[PDB]
Amino acid sequence: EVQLVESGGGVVQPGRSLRLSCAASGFTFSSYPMHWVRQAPGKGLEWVAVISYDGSNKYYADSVKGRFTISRDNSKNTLYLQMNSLRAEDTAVYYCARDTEDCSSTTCYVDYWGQGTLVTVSSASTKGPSVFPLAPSSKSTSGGTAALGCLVKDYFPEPVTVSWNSGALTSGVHTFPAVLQSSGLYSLSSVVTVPSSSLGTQTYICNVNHKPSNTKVDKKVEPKSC
Amino acid sequence: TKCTLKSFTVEKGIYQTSNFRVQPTESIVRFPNITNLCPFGEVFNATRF
Ligand SMILES: *[C@@H]1O[C@H](CO)[C@@H](O[C@@H]2O[C@H](CO)[C@@H](O)[C@H](O)[C@H]2NC(C)=O)[C@H](O)[C@H]1NC(C)=O
Repeated sequence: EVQLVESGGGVVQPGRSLRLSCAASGFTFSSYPMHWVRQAPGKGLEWVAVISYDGSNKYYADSVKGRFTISRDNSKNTLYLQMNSLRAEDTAVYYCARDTEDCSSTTCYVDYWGQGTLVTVSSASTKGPSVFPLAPSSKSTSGGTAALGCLVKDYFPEPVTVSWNSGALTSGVHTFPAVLQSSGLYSLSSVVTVPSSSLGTQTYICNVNHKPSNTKVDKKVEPKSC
Repeated sequence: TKCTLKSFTVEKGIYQTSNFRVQPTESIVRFPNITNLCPFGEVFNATRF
């Protein structure tokens, strides 16, 4: 019954050094080893480091040498990770985790995961998405169900929100993972199903809230002259 | 000879005083050309003893 709240995070530029601090609650902090476990988008789990129950011994990962240091402020129930000189590959959710002192040595398998931040590695501006329609107005001739949608091109970081007519359409709501532009710019298309005989019955509005910059821009999706 | 016989005068004869030995002019070492260091890291410094 453990809750972990992680401070720090956000977009970071490569070559900068900062730190996270994870406050723990629901147990005795100064008698449990801590772990950092990377959860990379589309990769999975990657162990990072471990700090002893008293913080006596510190172990770091292989490809992390020269990058990170990890300390542990037992007073306010926090684990500190000072990361330095980040690279563009280091974007992930880095879950802090509490061990169980069960194995014969002072390290063992882990049980409790805390919801880490999303330190975002990029050397570029945070660009807000521009909302674009998707209604061919001549190619939706599928009769019963034709997919028409919305474009969310140029959004960074990835937190994003798509609702169709304020959520009026719920079946076939395809929200897709980012379709990354070759210049590393995020984009995705989110679509819904329409009977082409009822194209203009309900005016479609694609509402996106871009959490990083709070880009709150909406755009119509209507059968055009095209 | 005087120091061997402990006298300042010696009498006609042959006396054996010391030992002759040729001396080493050089020091050589021959070891195998093994090159890899030894895995002491994963014996002394390991988690599970
Ligand atoms: C594992 O054990 C070895 C001893 O076999 C230790 O060697 C350390 O190497 C680093 C780098 O030079 C230095 O901290 C010291 O030379 C050694 N540490 C000491 C004396 O505390 C070391 O504990 C471990 N080896 C490595 C590479 O971490």
